Amino acid sequence: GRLIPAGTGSDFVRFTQVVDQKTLKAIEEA
Amino acid sequence: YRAQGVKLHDKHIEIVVRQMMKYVEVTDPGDSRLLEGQVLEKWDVEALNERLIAEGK
Amino acid sequence: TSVYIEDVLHEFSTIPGVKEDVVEIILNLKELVVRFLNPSLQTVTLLLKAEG
Amino acid sequence: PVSLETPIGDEKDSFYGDFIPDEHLPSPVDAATQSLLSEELEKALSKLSEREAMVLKLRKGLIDGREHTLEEVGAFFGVTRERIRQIENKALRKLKYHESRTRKLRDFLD
Amino acid sequence: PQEKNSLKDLVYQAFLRLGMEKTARLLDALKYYGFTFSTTSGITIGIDDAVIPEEKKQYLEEADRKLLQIEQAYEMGFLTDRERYDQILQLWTETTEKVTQAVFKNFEENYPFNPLYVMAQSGARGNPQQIRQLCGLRGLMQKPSGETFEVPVRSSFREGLTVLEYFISSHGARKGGADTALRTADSGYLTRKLVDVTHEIVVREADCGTTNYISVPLFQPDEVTRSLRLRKRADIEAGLYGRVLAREVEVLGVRLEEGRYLSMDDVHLLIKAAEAGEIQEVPVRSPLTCQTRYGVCQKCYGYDLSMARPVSIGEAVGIVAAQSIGEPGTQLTMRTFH
Amino acid sequence: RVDYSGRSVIVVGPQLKLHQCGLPKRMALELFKPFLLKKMEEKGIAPNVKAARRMLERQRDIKDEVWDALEEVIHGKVVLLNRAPTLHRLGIQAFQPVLVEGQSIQLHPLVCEAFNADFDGDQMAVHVPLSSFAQAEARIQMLSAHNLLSPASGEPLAKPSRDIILGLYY
Amino acid sequence: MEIKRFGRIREVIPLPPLTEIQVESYRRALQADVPPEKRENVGIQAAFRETFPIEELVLDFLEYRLGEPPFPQDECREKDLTYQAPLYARLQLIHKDTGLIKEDEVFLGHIPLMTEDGSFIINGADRVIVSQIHRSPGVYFTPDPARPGRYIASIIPLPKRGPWIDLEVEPNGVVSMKVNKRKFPLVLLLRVLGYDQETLARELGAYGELVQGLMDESVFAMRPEEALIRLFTLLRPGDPPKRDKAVAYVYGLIADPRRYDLGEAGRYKAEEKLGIRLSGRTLARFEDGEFKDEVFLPTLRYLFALTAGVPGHEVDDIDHLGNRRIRTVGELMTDQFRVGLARLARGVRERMLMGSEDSLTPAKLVNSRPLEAAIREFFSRSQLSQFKDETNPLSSLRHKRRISALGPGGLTRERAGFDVRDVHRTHYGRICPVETPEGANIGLITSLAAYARVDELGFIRTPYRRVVGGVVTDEVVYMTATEEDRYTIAQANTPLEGNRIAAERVVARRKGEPVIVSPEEVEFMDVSPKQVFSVNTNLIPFLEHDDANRALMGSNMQTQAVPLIRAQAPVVMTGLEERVVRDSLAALYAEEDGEVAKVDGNRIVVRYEDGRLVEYPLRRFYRSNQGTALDQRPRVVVGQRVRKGDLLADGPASENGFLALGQNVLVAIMPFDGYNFEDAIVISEELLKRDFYTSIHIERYEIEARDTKLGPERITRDIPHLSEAALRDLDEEGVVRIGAEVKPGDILVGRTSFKGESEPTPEERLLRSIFGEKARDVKDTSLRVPPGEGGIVVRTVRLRRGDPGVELKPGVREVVRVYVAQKRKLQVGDKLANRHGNKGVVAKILPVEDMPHLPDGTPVDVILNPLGVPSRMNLGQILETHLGLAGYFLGQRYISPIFDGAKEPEIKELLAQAFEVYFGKRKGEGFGVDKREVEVLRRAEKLGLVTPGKTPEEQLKELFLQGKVVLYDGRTGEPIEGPIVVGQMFIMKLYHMVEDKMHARSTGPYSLITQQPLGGKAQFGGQRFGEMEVWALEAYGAAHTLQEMLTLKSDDIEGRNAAYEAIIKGEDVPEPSVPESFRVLVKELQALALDVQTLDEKDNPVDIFEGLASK
Amino acid sequence: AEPGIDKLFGMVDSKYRLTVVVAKRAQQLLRHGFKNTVLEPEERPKMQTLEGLFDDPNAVTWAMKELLTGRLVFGENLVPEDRLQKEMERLYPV
DNA sequence: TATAATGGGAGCTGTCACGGATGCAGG
DNA sequence: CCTGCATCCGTGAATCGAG
Ligand SMILES: N=C(N)NCC(=O)N(O)[C@@H](CCC(N)=O)C(=O)NC[C@H]1O[C@@H](c2c[nH]c(=O)[nH]c2=O)[C@H](O)[C@@H]1O
Ligand SMILES: [Mg+2]
Ligand SMILES: [Mg+2]
Ligand SMILES: [Mg+2]
Ligand SMILES: [Zn+2]
Repeated sequence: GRLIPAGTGSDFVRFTQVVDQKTLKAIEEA
Repeated sequence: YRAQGVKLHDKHIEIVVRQMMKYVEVTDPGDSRLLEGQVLEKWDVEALNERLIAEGK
Repeated sequence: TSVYIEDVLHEFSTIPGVKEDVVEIILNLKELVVRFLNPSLQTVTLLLKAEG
Repeated sequence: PVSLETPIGDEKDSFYGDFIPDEHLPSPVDAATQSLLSEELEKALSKLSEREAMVLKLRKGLIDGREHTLEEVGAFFGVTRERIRQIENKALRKLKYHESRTRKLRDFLD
Repeated sequence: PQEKNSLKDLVYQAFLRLGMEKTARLLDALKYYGFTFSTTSGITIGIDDAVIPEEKKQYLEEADRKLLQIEQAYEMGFLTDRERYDQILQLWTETTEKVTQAVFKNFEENYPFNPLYVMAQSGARGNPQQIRQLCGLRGLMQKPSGETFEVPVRSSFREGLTVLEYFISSHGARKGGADTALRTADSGYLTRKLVDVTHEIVVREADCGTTNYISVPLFQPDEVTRSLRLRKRADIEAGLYGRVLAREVEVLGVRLEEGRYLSMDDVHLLIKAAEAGEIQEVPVRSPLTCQTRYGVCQKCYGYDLSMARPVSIGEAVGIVAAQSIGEPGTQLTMRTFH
Repeated sequence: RVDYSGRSVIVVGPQLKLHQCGLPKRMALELFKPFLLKKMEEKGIAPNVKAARRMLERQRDIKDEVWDALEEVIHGKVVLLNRAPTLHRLGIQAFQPVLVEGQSIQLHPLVCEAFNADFDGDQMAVHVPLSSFAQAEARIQMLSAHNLLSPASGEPLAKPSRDIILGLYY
Repeated sequence: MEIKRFGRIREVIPLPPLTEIQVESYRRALQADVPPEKRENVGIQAAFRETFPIEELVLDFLEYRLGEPPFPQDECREKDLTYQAPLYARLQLIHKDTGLIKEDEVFLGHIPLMTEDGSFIINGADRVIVSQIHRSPGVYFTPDPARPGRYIASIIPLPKRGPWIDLEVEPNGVVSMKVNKRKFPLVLLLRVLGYDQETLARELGAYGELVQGLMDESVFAMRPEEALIRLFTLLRPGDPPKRDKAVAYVYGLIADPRRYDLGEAGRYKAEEKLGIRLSGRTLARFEDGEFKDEVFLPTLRYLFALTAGVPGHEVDDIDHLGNRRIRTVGELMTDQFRVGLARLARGVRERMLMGSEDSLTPAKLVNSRPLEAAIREFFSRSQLSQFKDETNPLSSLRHKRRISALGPGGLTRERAGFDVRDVHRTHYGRICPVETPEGANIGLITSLAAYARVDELGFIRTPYRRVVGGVVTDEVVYMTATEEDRYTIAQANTPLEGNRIAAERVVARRKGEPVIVSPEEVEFMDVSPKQVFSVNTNLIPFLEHDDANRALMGSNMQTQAVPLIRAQAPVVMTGLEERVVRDSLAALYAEEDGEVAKVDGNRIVVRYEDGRLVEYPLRRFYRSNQGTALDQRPRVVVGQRVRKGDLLADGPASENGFLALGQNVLVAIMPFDGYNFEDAIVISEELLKRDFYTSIHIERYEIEARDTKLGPERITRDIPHLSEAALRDLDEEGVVRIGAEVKPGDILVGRTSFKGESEPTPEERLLRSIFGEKARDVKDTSLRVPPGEGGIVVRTVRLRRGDPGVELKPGVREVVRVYVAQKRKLQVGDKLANRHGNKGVVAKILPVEDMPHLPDGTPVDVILNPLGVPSRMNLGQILETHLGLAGYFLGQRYISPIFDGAKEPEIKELLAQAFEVYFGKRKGEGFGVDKREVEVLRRAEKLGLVTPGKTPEEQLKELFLQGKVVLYDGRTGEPIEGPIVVGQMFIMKLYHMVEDKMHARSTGPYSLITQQPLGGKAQFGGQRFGEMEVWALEAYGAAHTLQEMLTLKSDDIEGRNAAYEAIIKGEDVPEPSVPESFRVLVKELQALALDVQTLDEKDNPVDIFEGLASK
Repeated sequence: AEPGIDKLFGMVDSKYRLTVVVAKRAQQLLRHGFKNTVLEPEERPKMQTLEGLFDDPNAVTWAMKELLTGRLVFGENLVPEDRLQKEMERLYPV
């Protein structure tokens, strides 16, 4: 019943991250 | 499938046929622990061979 | 738009002495054509009583 | 008793026990309702002070899971048992007025 | 005139050029105007629309006189029972063909807008075999054991069948119904086999870096003429379209680089260059040679045939492969009765 | 066997866009029942979840406010239509539901070739992807309009057929 | 209206009683109306005679008798009882030593009786016992699939009675015999029979190189007794070779009439096959102290003669209907009666040697329970005992003519194969080559042909007209398949002038093979084309113009037709429509000539020639097995003078005696905006206005108030924590009032049950304390309305305990049932279909103004897609539309016999006559040709449909003859650019409706072990996501959608509770936990003593049970 | 079809990565109450109601729209997860 | 807790085609 | 004594509905 290792379950694309430029700069400078 | 009017890529059949050739048989163990007649995956026996022939065995 | 028969609870009933079932009688009342002489009249409740 | 593996139909693809629901394990509705009741009750007990709500939480067994007599609650808070019964009367009465106004806990009466 | 094939090539070309979204809007548009024009077209079906050709009676008489000539050649002991059986089958087969072509030639010439002919030509519904049964003779029916009956069904569905012809028809019809009901259990079984052996095959990496490949032949060694001739178009398309070259191929003044995803036009070009005689086989990256562990790579696979673009890493290939192989097998078994 | 899954008889939906399907309000009410409960509490149709669910459990206690609320619920969200037997991957496809009067599921004509489904009485199952992740997977990968070619042959899988071919040929 | 018919064929004999295979069989097995002294030996009587007497005290059988039913039929249907009759048995206990004779009549329980129509009633439900088809007993010789020149001999007795025997010549030369999975030389068995080398040498010596393998000197070296002992050591290893013990086993295995039993049919089959005669039905006999042969020598004779290639010896087709027979209801019930009676006999033998050897009576010695259990078993949990199809009269009528190869003694689904599923040449006139289920039972389940009946041996016989010379005699001869193979039988449509054959070369049949032959060589002739097909297949007009596949659909779907309230007979009939409502007991007729006294909806009273007053109570609004309302409607008025066999009251789905499975609607065959895309159908709103395709459906809702250890369940109007608005339509006893309207959520019957003992959670304790209301002692468990259902309550049946006449099953106090009906109009999703196989669902209900209409302003009812016609190859509906159009304007109906029906030129004639009424009316009203009609005509003569130059009236007639008319699009006013075929078609509304099917589920009941959602609409279950649907998601690559189905949406408990909680809180769903079904797998694997451990990358054990499984 | 689906497929190396990006961004938006959006007031996806046009309740629509803007950053190992979470709750309280 | 009693009873026969292990006679 | 062929036993045999 775990996440299948394909598509959105492939390690290749699974660990991708999303961040808006406002938070992006907020963490970058800090 | 061609005779029945079905256009199907050979690619898919190649996938399955590839899975048919996935196994090999030992004709001589050498310095390994394997036995004559023992059947195993080709990837594993090539991994053992690269671990043996590079070990000098 | 509506029908009430004495001693009849629902459309699927059957009236003693009467050949037609309630569903059929209602179906016949659909064919009824009632003209209103007065344009101000939007509803009429008719009465029917017969036997023998 | 009758077997749960009793054949249903002339095929072998169906069993008797397949049509029997589980009456024990809580449906998601039950667990959600129980959680909503605990949350709404805590929302109701926060309309009181911490002391007069603690008297009730110890009285009916919300905390620790034990219902206490007036002597034990009085032995804890440090007041007389009649003071505890007085506090619990005031707290319940406040919760009655809170209920009469808010109309929140009413749906949980089941 | 627009029909199934021309519209299909339109959808494919629209998908390549204009993308998914606009192609989808094109589909909705074709759907709308298609329906709106079909309803006011005036296409109906009456018993007179199944046009029995004047040739049919003549071919029946000719077949009957030929039948009695075979009997004439039998009772004198000239030929075997097997020989008369084969000649009777061959007779009614040729007769059937002559009748069918007479139906559609009569349709094209005299009644070119006849509903049956319209729905057949456009690919909107039927094929000449069914239409023949409506107009010309039904043809030969087979014994459930196999083979074929000596006596054919001479009637059509318009003329009306004799109870004998209907009974002989019920023999084959029962076998067809049994095919869609029982025989399908074999194909579906194969499908599950293919899935279980390919279920772990996924596109994992971009390139396994293999230096190996396969040679896709553009010519098949005939046994008849004993000379290598060009293979059929669709077959070559099924073996080249959406693949990746492992070697550079330069023909007809065109460079095809190594790592090039062959488009449909690239394949058509390769076929024309093969007819020129510049190339006889095409080197291509194949899963057969791919050295990616526990699956395949993007370059060895090629196009994701649904998107007509390089396969996305992570796409479960093995499942798709197993599905797309077993699907026509089971589906065609359901259509045996047609 | 999974929750949030319904089933009904399919009906041709020529008016639908390729990415859409018709869905009964009754089915949509039950399939999105927890979502409908929350949205009802967000509005003034019910004080809380318990009273709202008690309201839905009686047909004559249903008023138009819960329908328009349900309209706000399923907006942007998609469902999955499945037709047995599932022979290939297009046996399941994602569609944006369109609430309709009646107890039938409306299916877009062009995908009838992909599902291999005619309207001689065929039925279909409706599964509802819950998580935002599952919703994203359906709307992108499994959406009907996003799949126009056959993964088998590469040829157009969703193409004009029957009435459409006839009309254009005419 | 006038009824015009066609055809030149005059069928002599009418169709036999259609339910005869049920009634005449069961009665023949009972002989309850036959005086015991004049009773023959069959069925129940044969069972008593075969099981009696009991050897060891001797208990003997005299005679039995059957009393009258304790309750009438409708009373059994009402009180959920079984329609049956008491069985008494006269027995005399005789002491073989003393001579003491004690006689008494013992009671053996009840035996279920068959109703008039041929069905049964088992515990309040109508049930049909379907006849069984199997291999006839006897001796068959089938070619050995291994050795080409060698053959397999098979000796087959009745099912369950005796083993099968295989005689085979081995490669080593000796003939072998196989019994009960044991092979041995046949020579030994022959020796036991008393045979010698002499007898076998003179008898079998005709064939050399064969009998020498039968010759073994070591076999003749021992006496018959020694050979018998030798054989017993072969069949029974380990068991002591005692003489009397060996005699007992071998005799019981072969010669015993009680254990081993050939069929009386199998007896005759063996006699005719081997050219001999058999005294009994056993392969051998025990006479004068030893074993005497009967069957084995002639069989071995035929076998060796077959292998040698001796003329006069053939193999046997096992699919041949001369080698396949039918076990009707009577024989099936008898066989099970034999088994139960045998068990009772074992009880007798057991109780004789026990208890008093002196004082015993037939009453004391008899235990009826084994017999009761056996009969009750056969009528309940048997496969051939099926739920009666009471959809329409035709449904049950066909159901009683069903033939199954399945059931006990039949074929398993995996044991089937398509060799038996095919059609044989012997099926001609016997078994319908068309009617069959298109499911997994195709070929196994079939229907009996019309003119066909089953003889006493169990084979199916068909009538044939006697033909001598050129004269065709009116006498008819029913023949078996083996007998039919002897003669040359011509066609029914062969030209006949008077009784004399006219044709020079007729079409005939010799052993199934068609042959053009002379009238001097014609021995017999087909009675009618109708005998080839089943009853349902006979109800399809223009059958010869339809594909066999869609004909199958038509025959099957007519069974699925719901009786409409305005149902009408088809405009184009085949002639059997009346006869169906005759043989089926739907309608009602007058017994003798007489006058009508009273007419009512409830009853019809008639005074006859006898003067006696007979009152017929009418069945009204009674719920059938499928929910279709079955009511009878009076068709006569007060004072009406009737005759013998005249219609009194029309039953369900019947119009003036004729069968009404649907309605005659005005159809138009044209594409319509893709709403008829792929078999879809567009209808007019007018069909709903005048209530076409409207039918009443009733549903039965039951509830039980039982005794619990926690306290009684009480049905009352008092339900805790409920509003008065919800208790509206209930009476004071808790039952809903009759005539009220109920919707989903409403309470049909209120019931209270005491709460299970449990500590109320502290939250609940505080909640009770706050609201100042003590918790109610009881709990609400009420029978409510299932989602998607409802209607009007017409009846309420309340049974209790303590009140007279009613006693329920132990623990139950009172049983209350509610009957809720509903009138169902035609809505989008319901399934419409015709008799020619055309099917589809209603995809659109257009307002009348959008509907395509005639020039005179008449809108069509149904819009059918022409694309459905050519690929499906059923042109019958086209002709039905044509003749329906001509009959529409002429105002007359038609009868078109199958294969003998109306032909095109006659239809053209009737169309022309209809055209005169059509256009002649117009031109008489002072209206010329429409300008749009001009354009249509222009495009029509460009279409080559009409001859150019002719006047518009001549052209419009040329189109009308083709069945096409000018149609106007209601939306535009502009005409359709071409002429369209329009006419009346008989279309039925099938049982499959969206009201019965549509289902949706958020959350609901979960299974016990798996803890996964249940299945089906009835159980409010979820939809199955099979491994194929898993593949579909996998192939897509949608991991989180698949993980959803595998956890949160099904099997994960914590995850789904937190999920539901999250959604109603507006929060996103939680991360899915490990499924419960895998934990079940783990522990089930541990029960198999296999350790299954979940690990991390450190190979250290991970506990998915979270400490609950570890100490 | 989803608006500008071809552009979105062109933005990533594999279409499944696009799905992950959309899903995760929609999760951020749904959790923080749509106040962390990069969409200008005129770019806000609306929904037709009986009252008037309100914001689109579907976070997935917002995610794909934001992705079309090109104002988002997608990739791997760009930031400690705990840091991103607590910082987004700092700027946009939940 | 006491005459003496001492080796069972019903088989389900109309699938089929595969892999692999057992056993047989033959070179 | 060791290979080869005959033969034995055990295992499979589409999906979803309802029932
Ligand atoms: N009661 C049944 N099964 N009727 C079958 C039926 O009406 N069909 O239309 C069948 C076969 C035609 C026939 N009558 O032989 C049919 O083709 N249905 C359309 C689809 O439904 C599916 C299907 C039908 N019947 C099956 O037994 N299995 C199937 O998978 C197939 O995917 C098929 O493509
Ligand atoms: Mg279908
Ligand atoms: Mg049964
Ligand atoms: Mg083998
Ligand atoms: Zn590779």
